[PDB]
Formats: sequence, C-alpha cells, structure tokens
Amino acid sequence: SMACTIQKAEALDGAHLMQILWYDEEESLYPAVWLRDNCPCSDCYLDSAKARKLLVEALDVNIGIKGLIFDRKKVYITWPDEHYSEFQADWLKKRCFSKQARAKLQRELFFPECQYWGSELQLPTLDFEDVLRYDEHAYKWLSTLKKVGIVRLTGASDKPGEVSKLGKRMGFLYLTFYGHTWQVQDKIDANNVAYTTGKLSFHTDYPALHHPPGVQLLHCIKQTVTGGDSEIVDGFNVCQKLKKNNPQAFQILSSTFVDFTDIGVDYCDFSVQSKHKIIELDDKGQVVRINFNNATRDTIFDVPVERVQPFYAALKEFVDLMNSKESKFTFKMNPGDVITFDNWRLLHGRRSYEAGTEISRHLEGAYADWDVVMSRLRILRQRVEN
Amino acid sequence: SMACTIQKAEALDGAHLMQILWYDEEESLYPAVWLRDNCPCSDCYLDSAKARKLLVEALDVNIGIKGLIFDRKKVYITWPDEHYSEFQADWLKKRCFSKQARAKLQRELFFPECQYWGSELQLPTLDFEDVLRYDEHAYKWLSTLKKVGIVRLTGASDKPGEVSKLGKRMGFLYLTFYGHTWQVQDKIDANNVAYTTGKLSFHTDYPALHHPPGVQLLHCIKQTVTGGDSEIVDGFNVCQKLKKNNPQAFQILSSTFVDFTDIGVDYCDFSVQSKHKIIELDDKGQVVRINFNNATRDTIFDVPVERVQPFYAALKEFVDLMNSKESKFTFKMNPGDVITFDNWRLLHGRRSYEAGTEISRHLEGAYADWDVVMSRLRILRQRVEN
Ligand SMILES: C[N+](C)(C)CCCC(=O)O
Ligand SMILES: C[N+](C)(C)CCCC(=O)O
Ligand SMILES: O=C(O)CNC(=O)C(=O)O
Ligand SMILES: O=C(O)CNC(=O)C(=O)O
Ligand SMILES: [Zn+2]
Ligand SMILES: [Zn+2]
Ligand SMILES: [Zn+2]
Ligand SMILES: [Zn+2]
Repeated sequence: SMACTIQKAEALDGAHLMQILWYDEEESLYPAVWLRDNCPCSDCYLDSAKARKLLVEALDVNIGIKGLIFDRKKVYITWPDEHYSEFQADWLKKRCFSKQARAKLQRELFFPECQYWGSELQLPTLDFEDVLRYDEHAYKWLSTLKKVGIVRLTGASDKPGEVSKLGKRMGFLYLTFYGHTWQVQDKIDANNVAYTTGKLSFHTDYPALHHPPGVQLLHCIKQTVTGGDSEIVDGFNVCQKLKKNNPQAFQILSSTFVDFTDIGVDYCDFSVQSKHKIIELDDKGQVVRINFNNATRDTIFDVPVERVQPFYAALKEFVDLMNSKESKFTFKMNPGDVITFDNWRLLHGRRSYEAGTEISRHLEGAYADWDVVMSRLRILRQRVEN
Repeated sequence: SMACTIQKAEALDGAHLMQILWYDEEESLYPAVWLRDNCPCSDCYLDSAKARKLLVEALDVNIGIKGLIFDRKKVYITWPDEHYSEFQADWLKKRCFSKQARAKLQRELFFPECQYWGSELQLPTLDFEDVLRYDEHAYKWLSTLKKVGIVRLTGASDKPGEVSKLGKRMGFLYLTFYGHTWQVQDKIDANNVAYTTGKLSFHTDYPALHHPPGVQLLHCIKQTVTGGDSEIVDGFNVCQKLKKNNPQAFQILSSTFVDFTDIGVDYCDFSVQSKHKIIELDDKGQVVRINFNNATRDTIFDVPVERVQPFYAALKEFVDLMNSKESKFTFKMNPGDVITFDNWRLLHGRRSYEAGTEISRHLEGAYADWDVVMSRLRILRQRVEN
C-alpha cells in the first residue's frame, strides 16, 4: 500500500527522531530511544516469546541515530555504539505516534465500543452448542458480551457442568471462596443471601474482593413458578443519568470508600474485607466499574459522622434510578438458559420465591476474569477474520 | 469495661443521631440512618451469613429515632414505622465514628504496618514444615509477608509440589496462563524470557494482567553454580527515594500508562494486553503497586511523541535507583528454599547462568491473590490470639 511504503526516511532533531515520509505524503515521527529500545534483532528480542531481552540498563536515553538507509519496505540503522537495527515499514506504520494512529490501535486491542441500554434491550441470544462448536459463534458471543454487556445462551442441558464448558471455551474460570462453580439454591444455614429464597435487589457480585469477577455465567438448571424472575440494569447508563440528574449524589458515590465483608465457610474458611467506591472512575473520570452488593456492605462504615447520612441519600437516589421502569430489563430464565454478563458494568437481581421441602430452583454460576475473556476474543477475531 | 458500658444514650439533632456517653465519659455519635440500616434483627439481617437482608429501598434516609431506652449493655430503639431494634454496647463501641476509633478498626482489618528496607535486610526465615503444621508459625509467616514483603521458608523438599502445599495452607493459588504452578527452567522455543538462562533485571511478575498476582511463591528444586543468584528490592522504598531525588521522574512514572503484552501458548493459547502506570498511586497519593517487567512492556507505546524520551529518562532513573548498592539485597537460593513475597511491592531479578545439555536449574513458582492471603491472616490471628 502507498500508506505503508517508505518514500523517505531521515534522522532529525540532533538525530533523536526518525521521520518517515510515506508514499501517501503523510509523515510519521519515531523517537530514536524508542527505536533502540525496540530493536528486533536476536540480541535485543526473543522471537519465540515475542518479548524484549534488552535491559533498561543497556539503553542510552540520549541516543541518536548514527546512520540510516532505507528502501520501500525497511529502514536500516546504525547506532553510536555500533549496534545495528532493521525495522519493517508495516510495523512502523502500525506504531505511528500520531493521536489518530495510536487511537486506532487501542480500539483494535481493547474493543471499547459500548452500546448503552435501558428497558428497550433486545437481549442478545445465541445457541449454546453453536458457541462451543463454531468460532464464528463464539466470536459473536464474546464481542457482544463486551459491547452490550450481556448475552443469553439457549439450548444448554438442564444438568450441572454447562458453565464449566463455557469456561474452557474461554480458557479458564476464576476460582473464588464459593468454588470453581457454585449452586444458587435455598440452603439450610445459608452462608450467603443468594442461597435463600429472598429477593436480591440490584447488585454486582463479590465487591468483598478487591478485584471483583469481570464476567459472570449463570445457568438455569431448575426454575420455580412461584417467583425468581431475573432483572438487569446497565450500570454505566445509570451512572450517566445520575451524574446529569444528581451530580452531588454522583460525586459522593464516586469518591466515598465503602467497606465490604464476607465471613464464613465454603470452598474453605474465609474472612474477607475490602474497600471500594461504589462508582469507580478511571483517571479521566469515566466509570469503569460499579462495586455494590447491599448484602455484603459491612456494618463498619469508615467515614466521618457528618458524611454518613448524605451517603445513604446518594445511594438511595442511585438505587431508585436503577429501579426505574426506563432502566431495568426483566426476564425469566428457563432450564437450559445461560446468561453471561459483564459483572463490572451490569447490576442484576432476582425476585423472591417460595421455599418448599425439596429444591424448586437451582442455578449454577461461575466467574471469569476480563483478561481471560479479552484474550479469547482477540484470538477468535483473528481466526474468524483469517 | 468502663469504656464499653453505657452511662447514657439519647436521641439528638431532630432525632437523627444517637449519642452514647460511656462510663469513661467519652461520647460517641451514631447516625439514625446507619443504625436503621444495620438493625441486627432476623428481618434485616441473616445471621447464618452475617449479611444484610434489608434493601436500600426499605431505608428511609431521613429517619429519626422514635424512642430509645437503654441499660449498661444495650440500646433498644423504636422507629417511626414501628420497626424495633436492639444494639449491643460493644458492637457500637467498635464502630464509633470518631477518627481514632475508625482508624484503629482499619488497622485491625488490613494490617497496614510496613517496614521498608534496603541492602541491610535481614531476610525473615522460617521452617517450611513448621509453617504447614503450626498456626503460630503460619501466622508469623503471613504477618511478616505483609509487613516486610518477603519471607524465606527453608527445609522444603527438592521435588515439585511444595508451593502447592503452601497454596492449600493459604486457601488456593491464583491460576494464570502459565498454569496452576510453573517450572522456571531453560526451554527450547521459550514462551517467556523467564524460561531461558538470561539475566532478569528487576521486575514485577505479570503486569500484562490488569490484576497482577499479589503474592509470588518460588521454590528452588535445582540450583546451578554457574550463576542464577536472586536479587530483590523494596519498590515502595525505591519509590519514596525517587519522589525525593527526582520528583519529575516520579510524576512521569506515576501518571503515564504503559502498554504490556504477552502472546503465546502455555496452559492454553493466549493473547494478553494491559495498560498500567509503572508507579500506581491510590487516591491519597500513596504508592500501592509497582507494575513493571521490561520483557513484557509492549513495542506499542501509547503516548504523544514528545513524551516518549522523557519517559525513558524517568524509567532509567528508577532502574538505576533499584540497582544501587543501598537498595538491593542479593542472595542465592538452595534446593529446599522457598521465597514467598509481595509481587505488588518488591521487584525481583536473577543473574544469568550457563546453558547445558540437561537442566542445571529448576524453580517451581505459583501465585496467590492478596485477598486470599489476608483472609488466612485474619483467621490465623484470631486462632493464635484465641
Ligand atoms: C453467588 N455467590 C454466593 C457466589 C456470590 C454472591 C454475591 C456476593 O456475595 O457479593
Ligand atoms: C514466570 N512466569 C513466566 C510465570 C511469569 C514471568 C513474568 C511476566 O511474564 O510478567
Ligand atoms: O438467583 C438468581 O437469579 C441470581 N443470583 C444471584 O444474583 C447471586 O446468587 O448473587
Ligand atoms: O529464575 C529466577 O530466579 C527468577 N525467575 C523469575 O523472576 C521469573 O521467572 O519471572
Ligand atoms: Zn538489537
Ligand atoms: Zn448475583
Ligand atoms: Zn430489623
Ligand atoms: Zn519473576
């Protein structure tokens, strides 16, 4: 391509930059120290690992290019200490330091596209066995999970072991104190409100951990007619609405560290404590995670007395917005359904149902880490586009 | 105790606060909304789970106490809607909203005590089998790990499976793409610079993950005489020195997102990308994690061209400080040694050694999550103090 073909390469600015003029007349700049740091030769770079061997200690941060020649596809550089490097035009083009080039590459790496939703949600749905068997379907599954925050998979069995298959399709599941997988049913001496017939208001799972599960998988084995409907909301959409409608409540919830706790016995004995801001912003002010489960919020609340009541007032505004008919999407799982969802972004809940002498309702759940999921998504995209 | 015995309890400030006068004449204040939110009765609180059943939707954020009576050990409160609550004096005392009381409780929950060190480090050392067998020893192990950032365990076997035993003693290990455990030895077509005979400069493990491993365990099975010494530094101590000596370099490294990558095949096939600030600060400006492995830092660098060279200049200052003779502690692992260390705080490295026709050097490593470790520490403290 004219865009990836070198018309001219030159050392500039005390030889501390290389400038490429592409055949399309666009220009790109590459710092000499970055080129040296990223020399792909066998001394500097371990090809079997696609990893840098060069040490920081080896890198002269004031380095300039000693000499440069080029052809249409490569640049060949000598360094002051006689080290010698070759860089490929396409590799350079991809890594161009312009804002537009860097942003393009970041989109390709991290799939940021996000579709916010409320009660109008058309629940994305795919077949379970299709997703296990076919990369095209597994790609649609994970890409949709990332973009929309939820996908329903239909046609699974009505037996345990289905979420474990999805785990393997991803890579591996995320072990917690509740096990590799866990059974959501009414239990005697329940160690968690989940394991009762009570209503679960909107929550994220596991804010008692400093790194809550990124992705949740929930498979319906048995459903009851007496209640137990599912509800979901898009936390990122709700947070946007809250910031606009009640900036005071938004500021409180995005700045106040709330203590979470979980003590008991399951996979092993545990005594877990964390602190999170309910609305967790990145350094640019964008909401990246919601951390909220009313069951596991501690009785311990580590704020001055005068900030307590305003916190609760803020929290109520947030919960009320989540409950609003424009925000929430309600549905009922049937046996063989699996929902797979972003546990950092969505909040989820369930309606109460009636206890009985045997088990009338049984879900199997598991977690996965977003890095594990994104890894699989990157691989699938390449396989499906190749 | 006079300190935990109630002399007077009273509703104040439109009945929106409860004030306790203790028998020691100290006074404590408890917001009415917090008391209501934390009612311990069976409607509001699931005792088997030690979790809140009360929903935010149930909580009137403007609530005041309707009536209150007390004795030396308890307060008995009626609410406007006729709900009724009992709170224990000791439970109240622990949760007092004063800065001193809250800070005390936070220290008890999170064990913040930290002892910084340099080359003068006296490496804490305990016996392996003692730590497996005895809670007193396992408590010393984890408390020291937290405070100092490293403990050496001696007298393990020279066979794989030792770190897995420590994993079970903690609770469970943290699975990654390199496996439940992994073998540090020279490998053909190595998928990681670790699996070669090369020098590893100071690094943290796994900044390619958004949640790097909190704790690392490394067991020496076979050691070589040709090199392979270990080196460690206290990253929190180095960061303090860097901030003082070079505040510009500190600001760059604590604000610049660096891209990390890992692509290959091990436990399964993986294509991993992350972004981290090398020096990661909490919201109060305290360093909480270092994220740095020069091998896995990407060729992709997502900053404007003019910020590139100053970044490298900053990075070199940081690495030079880590290498300084006052900062680093050097030692050589023998067969049967295990080091267990804080992978968020320490950086570690190894000297190069000579390749040969069979394996002359073999470590087995594994990871654990700090929340898993802290859970065990809390439990052990209670067992050993009880
Ligand atoms: C379903 N379960 C018990 C694994 C987790 C529930 C939520 C959390 O406890 O924060
Ligand atoms: C030892 N190993 C391969 C599990 C991890 C090394 C470090 C990292 O790759 O960041
Ligand atoms: O039971 C349901 O439908 C949903 N369960 C949960 O959200 C849980 O166990 O945390
Ligand atoms: O081999 C050693 O002594 C240390 N190894 C590592 O730090 C690693 O594999 O990341
Ligand atoms: Zn080179
Ligand atoms: Zn849940
Ligand atoms: Zn109550
Ligand atoms: Zn390492």
